[PDB]
Amino acid sequence: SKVVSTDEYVSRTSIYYYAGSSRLLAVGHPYFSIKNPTKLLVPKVSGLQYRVFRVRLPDPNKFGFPDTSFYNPDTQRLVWACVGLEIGRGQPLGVGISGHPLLNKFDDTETGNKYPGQPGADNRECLSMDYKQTQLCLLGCKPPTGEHWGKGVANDCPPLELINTIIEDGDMVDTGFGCMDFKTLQANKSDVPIDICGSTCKYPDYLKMTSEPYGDSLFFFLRREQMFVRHFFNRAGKLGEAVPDDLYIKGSGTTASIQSSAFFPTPSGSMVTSESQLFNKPYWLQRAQGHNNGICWGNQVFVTVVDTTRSTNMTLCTQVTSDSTYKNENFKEYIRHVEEYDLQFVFQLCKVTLTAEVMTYIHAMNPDILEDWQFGEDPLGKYTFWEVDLKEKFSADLDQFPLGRKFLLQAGL
Amino acid sequence: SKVVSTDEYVSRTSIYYYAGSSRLLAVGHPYFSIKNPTNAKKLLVPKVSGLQYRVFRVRLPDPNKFGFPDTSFYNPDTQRLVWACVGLEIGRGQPLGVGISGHPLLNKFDDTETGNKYPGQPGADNRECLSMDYKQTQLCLLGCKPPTGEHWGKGVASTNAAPANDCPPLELINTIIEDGDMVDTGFGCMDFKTLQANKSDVPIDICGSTCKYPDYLKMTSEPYGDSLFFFLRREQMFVRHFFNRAGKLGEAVPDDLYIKGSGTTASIQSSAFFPTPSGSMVTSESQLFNKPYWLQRAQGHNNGICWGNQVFVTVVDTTRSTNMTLCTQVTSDSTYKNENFKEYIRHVEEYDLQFVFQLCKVTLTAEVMTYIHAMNPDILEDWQFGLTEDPLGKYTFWEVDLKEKFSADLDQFPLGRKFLLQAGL
Amino acid sequence: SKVVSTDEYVSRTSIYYYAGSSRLLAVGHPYFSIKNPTNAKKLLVPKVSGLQYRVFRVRLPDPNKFGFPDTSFYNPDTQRLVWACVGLEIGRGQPLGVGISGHPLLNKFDDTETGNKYPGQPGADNRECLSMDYKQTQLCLLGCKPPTGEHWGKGVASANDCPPLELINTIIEDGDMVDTGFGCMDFKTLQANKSDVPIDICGSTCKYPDYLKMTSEPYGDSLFFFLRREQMFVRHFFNRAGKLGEAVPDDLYIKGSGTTASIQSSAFFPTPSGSMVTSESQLFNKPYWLQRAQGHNNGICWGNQVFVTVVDTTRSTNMTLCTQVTSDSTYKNENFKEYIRHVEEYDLQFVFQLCKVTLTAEVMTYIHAMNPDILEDWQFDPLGKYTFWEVDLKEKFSADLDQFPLGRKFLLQAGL
Amino acid sequence: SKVVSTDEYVSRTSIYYYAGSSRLLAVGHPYFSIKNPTKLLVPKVSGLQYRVFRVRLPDPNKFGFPDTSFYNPDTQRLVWACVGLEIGRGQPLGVGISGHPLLNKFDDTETGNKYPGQPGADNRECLSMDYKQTQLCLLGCKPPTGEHWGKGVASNDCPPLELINTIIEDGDMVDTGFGCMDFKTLQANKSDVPIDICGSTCKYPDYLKMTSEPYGDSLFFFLRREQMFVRHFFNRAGKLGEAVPDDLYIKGSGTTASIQSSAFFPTPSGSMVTSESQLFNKPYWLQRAQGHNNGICWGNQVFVTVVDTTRSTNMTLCTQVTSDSTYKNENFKEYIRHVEEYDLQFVFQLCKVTLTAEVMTYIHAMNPDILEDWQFDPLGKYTFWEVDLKEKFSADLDQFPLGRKFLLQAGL
Repeated sequence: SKVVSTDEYVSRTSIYYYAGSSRLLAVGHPYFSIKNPTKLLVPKVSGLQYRVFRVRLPDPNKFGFPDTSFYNPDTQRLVWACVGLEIGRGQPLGVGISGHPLLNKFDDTETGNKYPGQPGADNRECLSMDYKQTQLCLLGCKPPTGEHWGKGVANDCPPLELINTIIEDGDMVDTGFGCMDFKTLQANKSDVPIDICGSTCKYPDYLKMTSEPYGDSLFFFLRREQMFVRHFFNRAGKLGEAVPDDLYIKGSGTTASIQSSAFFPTPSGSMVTSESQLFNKPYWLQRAQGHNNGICWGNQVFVTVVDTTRSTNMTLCTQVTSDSTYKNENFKEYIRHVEEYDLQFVFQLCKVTLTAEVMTYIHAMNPDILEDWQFGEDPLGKYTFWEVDLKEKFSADLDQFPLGRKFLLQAGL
Repeated sequence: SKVVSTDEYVSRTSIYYYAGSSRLLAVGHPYFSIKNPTNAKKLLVPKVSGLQYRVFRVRLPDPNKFGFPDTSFYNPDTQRLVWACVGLEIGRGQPLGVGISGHPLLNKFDDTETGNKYPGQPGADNRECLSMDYKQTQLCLLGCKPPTGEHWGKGVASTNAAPANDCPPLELINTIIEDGDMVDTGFGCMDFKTLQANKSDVPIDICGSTCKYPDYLKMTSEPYGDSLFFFLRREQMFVRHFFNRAGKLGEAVPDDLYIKGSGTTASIQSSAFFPTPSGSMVTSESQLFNKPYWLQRAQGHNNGICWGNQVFVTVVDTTRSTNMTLCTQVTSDSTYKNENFKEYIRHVEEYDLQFVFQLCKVTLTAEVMTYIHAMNPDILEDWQFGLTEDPLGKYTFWEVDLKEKFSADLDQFPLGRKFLLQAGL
Repeated sequence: SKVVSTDEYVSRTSIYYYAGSSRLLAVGHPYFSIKNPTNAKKLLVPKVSGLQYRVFRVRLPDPNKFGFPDTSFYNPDTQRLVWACVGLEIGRGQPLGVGISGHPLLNKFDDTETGNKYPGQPGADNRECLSMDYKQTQLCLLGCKPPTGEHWGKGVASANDCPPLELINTIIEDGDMVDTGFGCMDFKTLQANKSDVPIDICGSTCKYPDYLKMTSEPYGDSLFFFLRREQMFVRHFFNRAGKLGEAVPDDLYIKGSGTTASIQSSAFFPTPSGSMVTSESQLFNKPYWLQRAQGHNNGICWGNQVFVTVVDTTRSTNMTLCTQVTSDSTYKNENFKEYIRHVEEYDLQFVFQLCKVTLTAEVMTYIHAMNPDILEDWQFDPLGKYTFWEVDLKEKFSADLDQFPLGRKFLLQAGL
Repeated sequence: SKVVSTDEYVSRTSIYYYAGSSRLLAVGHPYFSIKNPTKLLVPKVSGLQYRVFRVRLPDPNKFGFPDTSFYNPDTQRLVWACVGLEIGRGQPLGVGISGHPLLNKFDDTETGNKYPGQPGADNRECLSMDYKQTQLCLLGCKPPTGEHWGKGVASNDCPPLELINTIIEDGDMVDTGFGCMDFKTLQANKSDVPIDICGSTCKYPDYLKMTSEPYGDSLFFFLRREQMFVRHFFNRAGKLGEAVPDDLYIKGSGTTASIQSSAFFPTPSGSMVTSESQLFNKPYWLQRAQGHNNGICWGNQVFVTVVDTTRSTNMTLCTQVTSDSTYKNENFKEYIRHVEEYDLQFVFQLCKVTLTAEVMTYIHAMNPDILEDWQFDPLGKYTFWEVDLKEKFSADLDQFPLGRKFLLQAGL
């Protein structure tokens, strides 16, 4: 049908509630997960992962309100609207490093590699790098949609297909090598560092999400990406598509067999700073750009976050044997990464008058809304999200919490 | 039980006072303290580093025992007095500059920025002498309660059944930030002494220390808001170099992430990478200090009330971390000989705390006493003198005594003059 | 007594005057002065460096003896006149640029940025020829009192050989070295080997303005106002040769053996770098209008003199000069002599406002407490031991403001 | 005399005119000009040169106006006033490189040069660098005045330095990071700076002298933006003319017996060029000048001085001498060329001057040639880029980009 703003059929009340997730912690390995010598022994926790929080809200129609005289349950139903959001972030600012002990890096081509080139059977090197810096935040009542390139269906070069998937908690953000399925498009498992070489890097499909009719994916969003090229390398292996003859004059002797033009850069996120921080500050959802003005259908909200500005990897070191002199054989080296979150919300209570035209519109939009309201199995159960249960976390005492105090000043309340 | 703003039970007066700490100096060694090879537990050269927290415990005179010229502004039978902080400037001397830390035996193996070709040759001891500049940090915290920090330490492991791996379990620990504690430097906020056994993975000024980061989340969400009247912070860093560690790799790369090598690439190289930080450049424009802050409305419920007649000023300033090179001549000669000179390193810190305080009165009604007792009973204990030791003594602070430093002549001091223009008086 | 603003006992008139120093030039060697080899304790080539303080002592004509066209605007029986500074522009010539300092025999041992592998090779003399660009600094101070600086010197000797450090306040003189990235310390007395910092500071003292002390002095005669802009970052990471005076404690490392048996020097030191000079960050060649000072002296130039203190390293370019001793058809190093010279170009511009002071009994008591020399020169030089760049403006005052650049700007600013 | 603003004796009319030079192109070699084995074959065209345009205006007293009833030629004379200016710049942004195949560079002293030093007879190297970035714009009816350091009069072999003021001519070299000096006379070895300045003089605008001149004819207004940093640290070969004093260092021995050269010098770098930092391709409206001449173009001429290193890209050209199936270096010749594209746009306002006895006395004191040309070429020794606009004035302002902008600015 013709989509209308929620402001036309969802009534706002003066009832507000605060809800906080409290400290959220993830501790794990930044490059790979550790399996049980049989489930996960040590999870993969990286600053380059998507954090997709599925925040569960209490059903307002079954909520224990002190006074339920503000609406008529015979003809009306209740729904929460998000009006304030602050994403707390702990831990200091810092930059981590990823790498590969056997990266397919051949020669440094920044100042030039003189002829002749010597390509043996295995010239992989141990190289590491810092990734492209990314901060982003998405808010909606529907999980976010990402885009990435995978191997499609049919030189033998793989066909490229742009694939849309739901971004799950733990998915890898793009790091400077693009949003692609590195497992299926890079067979040697050695062209990108190990924390993505068997993974898929996804980029938010902002274009698709903003153009969807009802606007359930993006109540609003913020994003800040930056990177530059730090080093200039080339690949080892057969060059799949040779340079055409009309683009160069053939060499002779030392320059007879041409060198590999399969170049690749290493990225660098440059500096992280406090002023460029997107987080630890409130966002007030006054007017969404989509038609859904922050209405949390189904009593759930999705907060999607990427934050590489706190990607420091901690070095842990144990001593196996105590000796009076230093021996490398006496110590084991470990790496660990942590993430500290604290989600804060301010919700506004809303009522929906269920006329025949309103029920028809809602049924077109989403039939499950009317069934859950008991009027006219989780399809998202196949996906992985960070569940945040706030059913027992709602409070009407706004000024007893930081974001609630800010909301009272913002709305002048 | 329901926390309310101090604006509801603390009455403001038109009485203002200035107080200044005058020059505060700390001179010492930036990497370690030097102990006395003799009694008694005293220090020859203290550890003074630009990477340290400065936690000042500012003692204020008890206004209930203060010699006021006219005490007709309140009723001591039913009321009590307390100071409220309304103005603060953190003076900083010495020029801007950046210091450097390092380790003569740092566990640095290979440079992996442009790649390290195979094979790698790891002998018994490949430690090198390397140094670096740290992440730049400016921050300042103000409250009537000492600040709370967070860092990672060694926890306890579940040993049932058998050991999963010898990697130490990590636990997030909250402690009070004491004067002299090390700020995070780019290697995280952790207990390096207990989590890095080889004493050689980070420079020596933190390798036997704990780096702490302020638990801003915990401090702002605590109900009464006595820790943070306000705060300012400015952090920046980038990755300068890319290295890897020597020693046994505790957790090997799984097989599905690479195709095994052969010959030169048979023994995989260490993927225990680590960066060196860099705070980039310090500039005058980004300075947090040497400017006044006016505390008009705090975000917490404590609107600058200095309970217990004390204030905590927490400062980190790495923008003046210059380490001075000192050089003595042992033997006089006409030609240069390396053994005729001794090389020393010293670091200095120059502070000057300035405040403007507002006198306040509290009426001890039945409702006020019930509330204050819930919040903090020690407030009512210090007030009570008849009817009808140090809880923080176990911690180390830079004591700043202002009991004899309060002055009512505001226009006679720099911050007092600024306050008069700001408030229009 | 209790200090009050000059606004309470100094009356302003509508009489304004312009004064300009015209072009001021200093030409010399940036690293050291060249003294006379025979028959003289005078200098052939002065030390002129972009890292020096310029402290101008500006002499103003006594307004009480000034040849005014009509002197009926005040009563000489009960009043006295004094100049107040209301406008200032510090003109700077020469293009923006960065100079370089160094030391042919600097105590640099190894580069410790990517690591120095063991073992270390400490011979008898490993000093190297090294150069660097300094921390960038712009600052400007204005007062009727010479500026006060701070630096670290050798203290009172009072269980090791490390010198005790003492914070010293001195008057900043014209030609003193500003801090360059190694701190404000007496390098001649605190670094005996003369080889830890470049030669243009290794036998000098670097001073930093004691802003805290100057702003806290009661009358506020030192800083009518000030501007400052400093920046630097660490460019390189080195360590020192020589005996390590204070060894690393044993609990901070596990001892090595064989190649790593003899521990390396942890006496690290950085080289600074001022990054870029830009037009946007220039403090100079723009006017400053002194409407209300933060101190109690609101720009009143007691003693008919003003001190202008400037540091500007954004024009520290050192020119390379090359002479040909023998003309030859091919290039030979033995035919040329290499010289280095540095120049500084200033142009001080002022707008002064004439003021009168009514000498009542209460005012005379206050002024006498503040400064007794003020009332005696009125009828109603301990600074000779210091070195300043004397700027004589006694014959440079003009009331025709619109005939000069700063004067035209002032007329537009105040709407006159 | 006593100088007064032109607003006091020059009356403004509501008559405005547009004038544009159209495309201005210069193509040449960025390091040196090429002369014939007999004129000029290839001029020296570099992004480090001053462009000084001498703009000729039509004499308004002899201009063909449609209606001349707005003034009395018996008692008045006409003059143009500049009220709008835009300096059009074509070609993309980019940075060029200068160098010297035989530069007097000895050792790299950035991380240290270990002893002993090996100073042979000729240790010059082939080195190149990017220069200090400079954007500047000057406007007046008098050519600009520059400053540079030259050899003074001798009164101990260091040359005496003297500060010299000259008129900046089109083609003069701006300072590049080595100062504003006469490199031909102050650097005898011809190898201390790159070849495009080593036999030239780098000049810097004498802003102080021009702003302090009484009538203010050189600078109606100006804009400037300079930036640079030190990229590398070197030292010079040759005899050290002035040795380090003995009290500043402890004598060496053995390998460190013979001290190394402390004749250090930096290489500059202009860092990055950006669209945001552009001074050009935007209009400047001359509403009130800081000098007393408020944009009055005495003598029917205007001088526009421009420096722009943000388009200093040098193009590499390569010809093929012999066709062969494999690559051989001797079969190709390598050339270097640089280009500059300008487009000067002006908006002029017609003004009338009533020549009373007081006004004529003032004008004659200021400049006697003004009244003589009014009937009521001293600069032939200098080189300028001549811009003839005598046949380029148009009263149809809304037909041109700058003219449309002016109509919006003044609300006309």
